[PDB]
Amino acid sequence: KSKKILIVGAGFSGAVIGRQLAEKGHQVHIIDQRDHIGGNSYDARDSETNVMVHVYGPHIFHTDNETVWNYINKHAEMMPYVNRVKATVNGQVFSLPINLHTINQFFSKTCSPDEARALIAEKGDSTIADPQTFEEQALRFIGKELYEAFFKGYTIKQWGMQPSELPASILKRLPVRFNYDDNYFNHKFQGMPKCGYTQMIKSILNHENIKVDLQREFIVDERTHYDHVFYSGPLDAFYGYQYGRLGYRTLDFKKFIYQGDYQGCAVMNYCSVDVPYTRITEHKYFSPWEQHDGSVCYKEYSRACEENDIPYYPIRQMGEMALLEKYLSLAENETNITFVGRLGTYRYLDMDVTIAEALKTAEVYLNSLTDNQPMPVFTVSVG
Amino acid sequence: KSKKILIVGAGFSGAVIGRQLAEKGHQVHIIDQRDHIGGNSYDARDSETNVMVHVYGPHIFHTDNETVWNYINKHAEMMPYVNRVKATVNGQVFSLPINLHTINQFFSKTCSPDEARALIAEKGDSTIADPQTFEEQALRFIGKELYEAFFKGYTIKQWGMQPSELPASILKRLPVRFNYDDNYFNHKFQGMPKCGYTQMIKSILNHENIKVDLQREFIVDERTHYDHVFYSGPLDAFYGYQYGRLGYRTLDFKKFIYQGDYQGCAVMNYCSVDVPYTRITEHKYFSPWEQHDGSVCYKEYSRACEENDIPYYPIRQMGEMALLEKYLSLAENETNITFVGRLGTYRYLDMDVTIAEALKTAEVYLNSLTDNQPMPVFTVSVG
Ligand SMILES: Cc1cc2nc3c(=O)[nH]c(=O)nc-3n(C[C@H](O)[C@H](O)[C@H](O)COP(=O)(O)OP(=O)(O)OC[C@H]3O[C@@H](n4cnc5c(N)ncnc54)[C@H](O)[C@@H]3O)c2cc1C
Ligand SMILES: Cc1cc2nc3c(=O)[nH]c(=O)nc-3n(C[C@H](O)[C@H](O)[C@H](O)COP(=O)(O)OP(=O)(O)OC[C@H]3O[C@@H](n4cnc5c(N)ncnc54)[C@H](O)[C@@H]3O)c2cc1C
Ligand SMILES: O=c1ccn([C@@H]2O[C@H](COP(=O)(O)OP(=O)(O)O[C@H]3O[C@H](CO)[C@@H](O)[C@H](O)[C@H]3O)[C@@H](O)[C@H]2O)c(=O)[nH]1
Ligand SMILES: O=c1ccn([C@@H]2O[C@H](COP(=O)(O)O)[C@@H](O)[C@H]2O)c(=O)[nH]1
Repeated sequence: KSKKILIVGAGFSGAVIGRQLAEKGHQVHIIDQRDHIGGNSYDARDSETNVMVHVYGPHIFHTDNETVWNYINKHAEMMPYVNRVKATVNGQVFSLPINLHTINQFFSKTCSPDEARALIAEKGDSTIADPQTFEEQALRFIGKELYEAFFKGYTIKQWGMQPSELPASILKRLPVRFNYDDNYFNHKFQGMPKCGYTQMIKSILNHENIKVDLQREFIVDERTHYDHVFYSGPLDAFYGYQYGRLGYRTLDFKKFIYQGDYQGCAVMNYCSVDVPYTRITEHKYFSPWEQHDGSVCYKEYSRACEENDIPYYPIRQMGEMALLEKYLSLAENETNITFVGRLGTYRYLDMDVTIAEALKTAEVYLNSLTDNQPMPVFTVSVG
Repeated sequence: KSKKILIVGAGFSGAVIGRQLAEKGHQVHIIDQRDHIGGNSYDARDSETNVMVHVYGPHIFHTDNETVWNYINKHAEMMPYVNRVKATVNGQVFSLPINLHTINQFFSKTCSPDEARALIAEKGDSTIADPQTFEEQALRFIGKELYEAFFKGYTIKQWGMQPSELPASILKRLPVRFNYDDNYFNHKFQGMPKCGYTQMIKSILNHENIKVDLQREFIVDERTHYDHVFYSGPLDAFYGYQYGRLGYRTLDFKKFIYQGDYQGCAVMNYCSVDVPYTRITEHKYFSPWEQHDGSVCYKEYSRACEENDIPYYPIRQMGEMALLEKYLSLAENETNITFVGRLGTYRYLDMDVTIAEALKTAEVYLNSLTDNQPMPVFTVSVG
């Protein structure tokens, strides 16, 4: 028996769930308030340069979950690509994340791995036993100079607060790699969709039982035309923000076009507070199998997220976490609806994780129909 | 009709020719003077640490030839591997090949790509119309400072000649990059066999029609027994070294074991002429997908190849080329033999070129059989 399903959101959560159920004969109506599919994964070609631009910022696919990998490889050709971030600070260019080259270069040393462990352990401020603040967990770990060169200015720009004002919980691990691997990611699978995420998600969306409507807001009154609703909009918004708006950072992108090769890599972080942007991305560097004479770039600014802005990074400190609980209690008393996604559950989720969660959510729903059981409102842990 | 074929050597040359013909029902006899297959591509595991060691030097597969790439993929699982060489000189660690990071670290700048073109154009001497020596190539494009830091000392050790005495082509090959790409090789296909080259070659050898006798020197009187001989041993040796030995450089690999990560990367170049070894290689890093606690490393020394040393790099100057001619003129007066490979033809050949050439030579013999025409001594250019 074919169910009627409303899915709010045409990003990965909406699409993957939609496709899983379309394949099992359900009638899937997917809507999105924006004027294009893809959610925050959307890319598109700038007309003047033909560069495939990541519209909502750099989106690097990476995963250790082969099921997910095989799954996207059904909808795109993945090109190999490894993210290699550079950072400009103190009149030098370094590689990130902090590795043996960063350390040698920064200190003008010629350390082996072990020698560099020793060198970092001397630099570490153990003149403080129970580090409380982010400022003091870094200072314990990597010492004043590195903390001040690579962390303090960046954190302030990205989070809008002094690392003294932030908790030690943020930095669980000593942020140094004691080898020369400068790949940003450790995952088994990494790459970039040859024709981009918009095409990949378009492919996922291509089934007879899926209808997409764009420029289309969710309205609660619609709920009753459907057997089930998957909502990948913001949890707070669903409830009229009745208890207040969940905290995010937002990003502004200042686009410019450079005629040539503007910086020579995909992402150049700027660690200094006195540089008002957080980083510059040169988008053509994400498609290295293509060549373009004209380059699209983005200066990236981080701000507090306000009512008219797109939300990016969830803040998830004590106030925001207490606020989320109140919305959770509302959600748990709900009936033909499941909340999913970065926005529906107030978490930061990579693409690969989002896809894994969407496949599972579909699976649970499908099993709910056959076993005659209630569909849960959340398919992952949310507390 | 099933021809009886003798092949001298079980490296790539021998293996691939053997396998192409076995598959055409020929009875192929492959001898090698060593007690194992693989030629200088041979890798094996160290007892103590279990690190897979590249016995005759680290061997990285790289090709723009899709056919060859497909070919070896029939016989091994190729893991992607990108070679990122570091270099120690002047109390610092740098990345090679020369790129934007190298230029910015060496001269203490934060240039954009265009600013780096300008900086290096002012350092080079565009008054040199046509660089003929290694030194001239370097002075023309990279300038005195980069030349002397990274190339002069290293080149003096590798070749045992002043760079004014060496051909420009040696340097001509290497990327001077004005972006942050530090991939040592341009080639589209680049990787390492998951199970190593010995297994890969084993598999090429593993046909019903192929018998392999190890610890077995070639003897001239065997020729009579076969319809054709493929010889991948040294050409001068085939002729009793009757005119002198072809000029080579040899390498001494000095092994040591470290409990930990010794340098943190596969290859560390030592560019100073006052450091005696040319490089240190840490072999576990060639298998990034494996984990090992102990590490096998090699300090690597270059010196003139003598009588009992293994030949690695052919010198190929006017003298060695005169000498080669003498051996060429004897080889041309042979009837049922084709000399192949780096040793058989006195050329430096990368694995992929070796294999393409083997593929071709096997093709040329099969073509010649059908058209009852004589099989030549060389299927490739050498005079
Ligand atoms: C700055 C940034 C960088 C990132 N970089 C990476 C990366 O490099 N690699 C990686 O793997 N992941 C990255 N991510 C995460 C990635 O963006 C997410 O995993 C992905 O967006 C999740 O897709 P989703 O569909 O669940 O949510 P979304 O993409 O956010 O889609 C939600 C959709 O629902 C729509 N919607 C919301 N409310 C309504 C409504 N009420 N009515 C109708 N439609 C509505 C929105 O228009 C939106 O399209 C990054 C995230 C951010 C913020
Ligand atoms: C230091 C070094 C590093 C290299 N690194 C790379 C690299 O990174 N990537 C790459 O693509 N290529 C590399 N190469 C080249 C690579 O080693 C060759 O492509 C490959 O070895 C060619 O194989 P072959 O079968 O033609 O010759 P070989 O591998 O030399 O095989 C010849 C075989 O013939 C046997 N033999 C010789 N004479 C006799 C005889 N009289 N009787 C019986 N047996 C005999 C030998 O025992 C040997 O096993 C490197 C080469 C060197 C020297
Ligand atoms: O730091 C360097 C590196 C290279 N060169 C010069 O450039 C030439 C060519 O260099 P390269 O591309 O490294 O070829 P080789 O050094 O001859 O080959 C070795 O080094 C390569 C880089 O890791 C490996 O792929 C090969 O297997 C190994 O034989 C050298 O002979 C040198 O004269 C330098 O002067 N300094
Ligand atoms: O090189 C670095 C690494 C991390 N961080 C800060 O640490 C936070 C989380 O650390 P991690 O555990 O995600 O690396 C990031 O948001 C950022 O504020 C930096 O400023 N510089």
